[PDB]
Amino acid sequence: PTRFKKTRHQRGSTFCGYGRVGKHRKHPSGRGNAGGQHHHRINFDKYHPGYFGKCGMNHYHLKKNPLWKPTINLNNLAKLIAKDEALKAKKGETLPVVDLLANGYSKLLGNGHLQTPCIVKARWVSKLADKKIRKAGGAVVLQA
Amino acid sequence: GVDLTGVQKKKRVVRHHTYSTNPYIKLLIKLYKFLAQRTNSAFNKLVHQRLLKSRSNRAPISLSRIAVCMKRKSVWLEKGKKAPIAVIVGDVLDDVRMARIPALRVCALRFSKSARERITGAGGECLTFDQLAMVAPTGKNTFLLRGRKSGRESVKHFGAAGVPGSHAKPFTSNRGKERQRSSARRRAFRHK
Amino acid sequence: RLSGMNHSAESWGTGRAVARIPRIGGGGTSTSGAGAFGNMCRGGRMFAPTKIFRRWHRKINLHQKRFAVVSALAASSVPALVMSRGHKIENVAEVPLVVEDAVQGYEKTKEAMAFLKAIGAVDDVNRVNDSREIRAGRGKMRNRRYVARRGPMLVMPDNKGTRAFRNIFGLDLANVNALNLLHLAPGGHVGRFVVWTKGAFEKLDSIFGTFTKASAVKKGFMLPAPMLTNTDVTRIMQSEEVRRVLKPQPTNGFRNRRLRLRLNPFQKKESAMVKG
Amino acid sequence: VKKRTKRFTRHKCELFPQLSSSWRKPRGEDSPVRRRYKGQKAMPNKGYGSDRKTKYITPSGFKNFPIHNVQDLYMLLMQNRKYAGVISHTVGAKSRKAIVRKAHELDVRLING
Amino acid sequence: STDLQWLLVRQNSKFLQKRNGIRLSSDPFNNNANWTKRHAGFLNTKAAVVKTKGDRILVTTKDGKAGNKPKSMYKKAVMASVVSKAVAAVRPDLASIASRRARKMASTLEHMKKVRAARK
Amino acid sequence: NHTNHNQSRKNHRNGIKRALPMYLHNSKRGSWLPALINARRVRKNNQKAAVKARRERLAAHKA
Amino acid sequence: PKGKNAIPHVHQRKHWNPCSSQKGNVKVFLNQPAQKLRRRRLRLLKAKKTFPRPLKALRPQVNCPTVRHNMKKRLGRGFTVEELKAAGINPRFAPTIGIRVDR
RNA sequence: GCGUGAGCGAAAGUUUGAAAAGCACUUUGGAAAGAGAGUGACAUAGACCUGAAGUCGUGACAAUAAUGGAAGUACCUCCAUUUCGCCAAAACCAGCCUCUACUGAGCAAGAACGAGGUCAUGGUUUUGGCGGAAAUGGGGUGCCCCCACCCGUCUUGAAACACGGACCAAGGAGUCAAACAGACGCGCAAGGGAGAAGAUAUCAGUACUUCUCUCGUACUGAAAGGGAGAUUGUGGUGUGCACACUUGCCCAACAC
RNA sequence: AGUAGCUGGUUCACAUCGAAGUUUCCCUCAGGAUAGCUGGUGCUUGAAAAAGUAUUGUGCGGUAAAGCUUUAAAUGUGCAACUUGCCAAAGCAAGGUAUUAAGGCACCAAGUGGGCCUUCUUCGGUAAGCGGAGCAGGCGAUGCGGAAUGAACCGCUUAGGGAUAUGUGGCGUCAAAACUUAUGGGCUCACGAACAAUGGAUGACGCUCAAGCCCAAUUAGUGCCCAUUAUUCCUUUGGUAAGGGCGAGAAAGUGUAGCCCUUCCGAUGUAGAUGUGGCGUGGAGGUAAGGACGAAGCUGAUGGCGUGAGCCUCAGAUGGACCAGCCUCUAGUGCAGAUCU
RNA sequence: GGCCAGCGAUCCUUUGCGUAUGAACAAAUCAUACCAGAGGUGUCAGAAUAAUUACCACAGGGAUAACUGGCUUAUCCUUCGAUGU
RNA sequence: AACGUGUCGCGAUGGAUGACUUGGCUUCCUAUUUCGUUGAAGAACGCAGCAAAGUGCGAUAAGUGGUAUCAAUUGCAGA
Ligand SMILES: [Mg+2]
Ligand SMILES: [Mg+2]
Ligand SMILES: [Mg+2]
Ligand SMILES: [Mg+2]
Ligand SMILES: [Mg+2]
Ligand SMILES: [Mg+2]
Ligand SMILES: [Mg+2]
Ligand SMILES: [Mg+2]
Ligand SMILES: [Mg+2]
Ligand SMILES: [Mg+2]
Ligand SMILES: [Mg+2]
Ligand SMILES: [Mg+2]
Ligand SMILES: [Mg+2]
Ligand SMILES: [Mg+2]
Ligand SMILES: [Mg+2]
Ligand SMILES: [Mg+2]
Ligand SMILES: [Mg+2]
Ligand SMILES: [Mg+2]
Ligand SMILES: [Mg+2]
Ligand SMILES: [Mg+2]
Ligand SMILES: [Mg+2]
Ligand SMILES: [Mg+2]
Ligand SMILES: [Mg+2]
Ligand SMILES: [Mg+2]
Ligand SMILES: [Mg+2]
Ligand SMILES: [Mg+2]
Repeated sequence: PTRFKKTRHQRGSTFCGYGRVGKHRKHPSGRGNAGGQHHHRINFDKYHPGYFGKCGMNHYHLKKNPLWKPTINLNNLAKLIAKDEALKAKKGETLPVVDLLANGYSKLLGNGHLQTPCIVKARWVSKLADKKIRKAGGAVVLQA
Repeated sequence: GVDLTGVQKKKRVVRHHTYSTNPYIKLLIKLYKFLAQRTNSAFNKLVHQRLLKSRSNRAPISLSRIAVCMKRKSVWLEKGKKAPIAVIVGDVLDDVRMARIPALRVCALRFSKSARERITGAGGECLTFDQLAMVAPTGKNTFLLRGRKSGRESVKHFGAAGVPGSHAKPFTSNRGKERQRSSARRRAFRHK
Repeated sequence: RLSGMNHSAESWGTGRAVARIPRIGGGGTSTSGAGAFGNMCRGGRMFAPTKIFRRWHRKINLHQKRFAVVSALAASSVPALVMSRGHKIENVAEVPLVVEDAVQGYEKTKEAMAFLKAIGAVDDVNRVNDSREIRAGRGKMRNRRYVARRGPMLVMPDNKGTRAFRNIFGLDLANVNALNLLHLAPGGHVGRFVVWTKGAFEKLDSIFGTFTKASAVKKGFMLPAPMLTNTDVTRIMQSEEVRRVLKPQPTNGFRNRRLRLRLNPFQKKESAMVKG
Repeated sequence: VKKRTKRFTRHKCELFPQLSSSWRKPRGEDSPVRRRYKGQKAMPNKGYGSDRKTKYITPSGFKNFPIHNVQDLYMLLMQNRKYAGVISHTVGAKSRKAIVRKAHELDVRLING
Repeated sequence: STDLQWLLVRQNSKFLQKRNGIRLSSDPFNNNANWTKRHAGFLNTKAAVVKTKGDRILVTTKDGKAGNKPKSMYKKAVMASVVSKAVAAVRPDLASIASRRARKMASTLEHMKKVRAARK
Repeated sequence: NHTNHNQSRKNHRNGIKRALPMYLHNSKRGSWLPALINARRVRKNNQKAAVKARRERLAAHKA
Repeated sequence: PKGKNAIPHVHQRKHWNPCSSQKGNVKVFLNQPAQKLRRRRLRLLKAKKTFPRPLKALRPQVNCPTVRHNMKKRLGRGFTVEELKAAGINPRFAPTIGIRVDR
């Protein structure tokens, strides 16, 4: 909306907020990120400290599909289990089963206090997840 | 003809009217503006000012964080004292991380469909500020709460990163772009 | 793309007692030496030439688009809002005005015109026929020559109803299975007059769902919960439960006699002391 | 009783035929008027605001209210000592005959009847 | 509710007549054409008006009982504090004005008989 | 040019902000370490008895 | 670049824009809706034209490739010769009866 | 039209009127034209809708560096309103203001009585004056006294012997896109959102949806890789709204 | 449409606040980035971590003066009001059971980054209306009153007005005031009244028992005049200020023609920031209405309204057919200045 | 380390050190990476840089000379969209 | 007095403005859609009863023929 620009407010105030002195020019410094190592050095170093340099090994032709390992925590397995199905899950009884590929997750990080058992079914697991998941009386079953 | 030096600097900036276009906030401010003025209660004065805040400054609360803060409050209550209403001037959001929660009586502007169902699955009421005023016209054992805003990802960006004390998050579409050798980095810690 | 700029032009430089705007060259013409290209010049370029890639269209969240069709139907159920926006609803039997299903069985247009007088809708259709005039301003030479007011929006159960109600000017038709917020709130103001057909109306919760039950057509959509369970705040404020908790000339004081005698009651006992 | 009865005219409107008399706030460091030298023209400011209960009140004592047709007159039926209908310039002399013999019957005032 | 409706129609409606910055209501049912919630009777659950009806004072009324049935939501009754006695029967607070309009409706009716007769 | 004129004025506009109170950023860290490490051993034990204390108060409050 | 603003990398340093000077490189979608009808008309124009015949030919259920997707079961591109054999169909007969083949 | 040329390249609305009915005829003139007459609803609609500014002519009028400000007054007002109320003057009340003591004749000193002033102070009228005009207001023109350095501009500094500035009209300059960010509004919220596309009903819109994708809920390491609850629940502690109870719990929040 | 750290221009009003010409860095020095200054947004709670000030207590100092490179100011300146190490060991250590004034914190962002003068202190320079610093105040950005005149001197700083009273400066005329006051003292004859050349400057005249100078005064051994200042009154505006209230009106309200009333404090302002039921333009969705009994446009001693941008009405002895209002949307949207076209 | 001055980014090279990568798999080579030094930017917060123009040119500048008045006895105050030696 | 200045009334000059708009711009679509040695596109010169330009045409020249259509074209004339 053109109505709302302060272009429209300062119609009449000759320099549109750019100042009578120190006039609004063009590129008072360079285009874009020019002088990132010169006259804008104080700026990138304050705000974008790691910006200049090289840090690690290259990975030519990265393929992220093979790398795809999205994670769900134990603390979040209620998102997958039906609330109705999850209603009664004693550790010594029957358990909801939760395929994680179906739900889009690959590894199972063992974050918070799981307490309702489930037979999580996932490609990967944390050291602490399979442990927690067992101590709750559930069980991860490895899949692919 | 007056020293005014330091007077303007003491001027405070406060909202005196909601920017919300929502009609219901305005009927809700209409209530607590009244109720805050016509009652001596400090609860109505808080619900009324918070109700005037930005949705930024009205951060949502986890139902998880109500169940925690509530039982932690109510556990000490002497027997035969029913627990305080859990008022919040903001949305109340469901928490997957807490499957089972106490029969809470939360009162908030808005509830997630998940919070509202878990809240009633526990048998707790999910009442609005309308009947909050009709049940607790004064903040009588209400338990006014706020949602968190420090973990908000906007504030992770506050300050510079490059400044030595700081752990500000630099702005970057590219996570690997401003990555840096351990040698070259700002000192992590620094005393104020 | 290239208007105003379609010339050969160069500034004559400085040192020629002329502004350094580019000047059309050559000779033998009126435009020679004429300024060119700049936004200020004749025949020259517009400041920021308009582009075909302005953001012309918008995204609205599917839910807000729905929140809105909900709120504008709910806004049409309320006769104050609906007569507030312009409609002549004074003859209308009731609001919402749901109506017999065979109203879409009409073939002849004047079968339908008979129908509109029956439900009292014709006074808001007369509102429209009379509201019709040549548009003010330029829009008239841009295929907008006639503007007229929005009238009642008949809402058919399904596509088969229209025929007689086509042509019957000032009577927009609507389909329950595709209600348009551009029609539900003309001007963007809620409160349009809607003649629901009985068939279109009974399936209006099959479409939008309950507060407690999902729409059968709109997925997991479900009517948004009121922020206020008791939407009249003034009735609360006047309620007895709430009423219970409510909280229940001289300038110169030295020389004025009455002022001083008031600030200093003893002053007259003191002035009596002064005598002597 | 008005603060200022004069217009706040633009500086040097009198020398330049093109300039409208309508006010523009002076700018330029060296403007005699915005530097507010005493012999210069005044600038409008909050201090020239009219007294607020006599404000908008025409010397008739009525606040003018626009009128376009005979129905508008009833918008002034009950507050006819406060508002005075001023019939719009473009209503026909036709219609004004109707507004006027009705603005007479109702005791509502009209600025241009 | 009316608290909500008024907050909807308040910024614009057919009835608001914001002319010259003055704001009067074209509302048939408002008594002093003041664009106010107290008066916006087209909006109110209950409403009262004391318009003329051919020499006679008319006192249209709107108890809420009719609800939303516009064809019969308003109930006229032809008929000086008595008219106010009728208007307070539905809206008690409107009565003080409903009396004063009901008077001014009378002086208008007397004034125009003097004017209509003088137009001969 | 290096004049320091208008600087203490420009500085006292928002005052000289007075320094942070001692009870705030009272990090140790670079404190002589051996003391600092024994302090952790005590503070950690304060925590186990703070929590153990609250467990007491509740059990006491079941009466 | 004054302030906390992220370093901007707006790749528009080529003459994509259309001005007096350049015929720009721009792909607007203003005809998106018209095309949606065109295809829609044309698929309907086609199914009418071949009434008995299914709008789309039979396709295999194939596994998706990588680990990211091997769980997914997309529609394939025509049956294997071994599949057509086992189903008893003739592989060069199959396309003529609307079965896609994929050697 | 321009340029040897390659090439450059205008301005122009026949928008009189419904229709040409486009001014026959008389009259003066060598004519152009003029005066009548005529057409048309209009010809200050005449080959031309509108008909601005600026500029000029003319009549009448006020008058005697410019402009300008303030305030009056003279004259004029095709203006407004009001009155058949307006101008005054006096009073009353209130307000307000002004105009002994000590000391050794003096002060470093305190009130009182009395009187005055005043509505550009408030309330109480009274009494007169004026009433096709009067009256208040506005407007116009002149004068008087007084005030008053040409504006825009960059500049420490502009009235500058610094730049730009004859008049007027039309035009003329923070735009569009995109990527981020903060803030604010809205929607839903541990999820949010779609996009491309499709399917449908009726119109580049609205309605509808699959499948996906995308940002997020998990971070870290160069990387292989690994990946976070406490001792049915705020990890503790400090300071901490509200509420509760006469201290508790502390929300957020900061700090440790 | 090359680029321009450069030059020039950049169009409504009003209200709210309002700078900087300095720090670090830059092939930087006519520019940036950076921080400060400023605005906006808040947040947080309300003598929290208040203070360009003293006092008191406790440090610090080595300049002036002194002294012959040493004692030592004043102005300043800081500050204050059970578990687990050590010890030989359980005791020590550590963590635990005066005046005034709303404090702190965050976020985003601008302008600015030529300064100048003066005060005092200095440094350099023979000297300068000179270069350089320290301090503070100013001008810049700011009038007003005064010094005849003056960017920065003096007084005072500023909404629209009235009364009162002042400040600096005056009181012979100019010029308000000693209608040339003193019932004051001295001094003075020729000049006399803060910061070599166009004729001519106590400001001018003129003054001389002054109308000069020093001193004192205020009706006399028995004062007055003039401010944008102060005080007070009226009005406005702002307050994210304090309360009360809910013949026509009485709206639960940021903001309008403000729901009403009451009280209080503020008001300048360049760059800049922000607000505005702020103005205005072409278009669109609405609504409402107008027009051949004359739309738009244009003209206007047409008045009226609004602080204002402006709106409205009147009149056209103008026009000839379109179109204002209101809410929402939109933009190729507001022009005295560009050696602008 | 010899109090206090004596020294330096990114990229790159190089050296060391203890595993990691070279992504169909595997070892060796090679290269890369992490990590810690070194080679240097003395214009020392860091382009790799000769003159000339009176044939000259542009954008500006009175921010800055000559010139022009002023001040002083050189300053840089006016003037570089021009004030004729 | 005069000139000059100024207000007002008329009038001229001027061509804004407003309304108008068979034009432009932009978007979208459709198809039995893509020139030429069988002489293309371009250029030239011509053709009407009065016709310069523009348009149409090409010595069959503001057209011949086929088709539909109809009673015109229209400045004057002409059929
Ligand atoms: Mg400004
Ligand atoms: Mg700015
Ligand atoms: Mg700049
Ligand atoms: Mg500069
Ligand atoms: Mg990389
Ligand atoms: Mg978090
Ligand atoms: Mg053009
Ligand atoms: Mg042209
Ligand atoms: Mg500098
Ligand atoms: Mg004409
Ligand atoms: Mg200079
Ligand atoms: Mg994250
Ligand atoms: Mg400039
Ligand atoms: Mg200020
Ligand atoms: Mg410059
Ligand atoms: Mg010494
Ligand atoms: Mg010495
Ligand atoms: Mg002076
Ligand atoms: Mg005198
Ligand atoms: Mg101001
Ligand atoms: Mg436009
Ligand atoms: Mg005039
Ligand atoms: Mg423009
Ligand atoms: Mg350097
Ligand atoms: Mg100079
Ligand atoms: Mg020809």
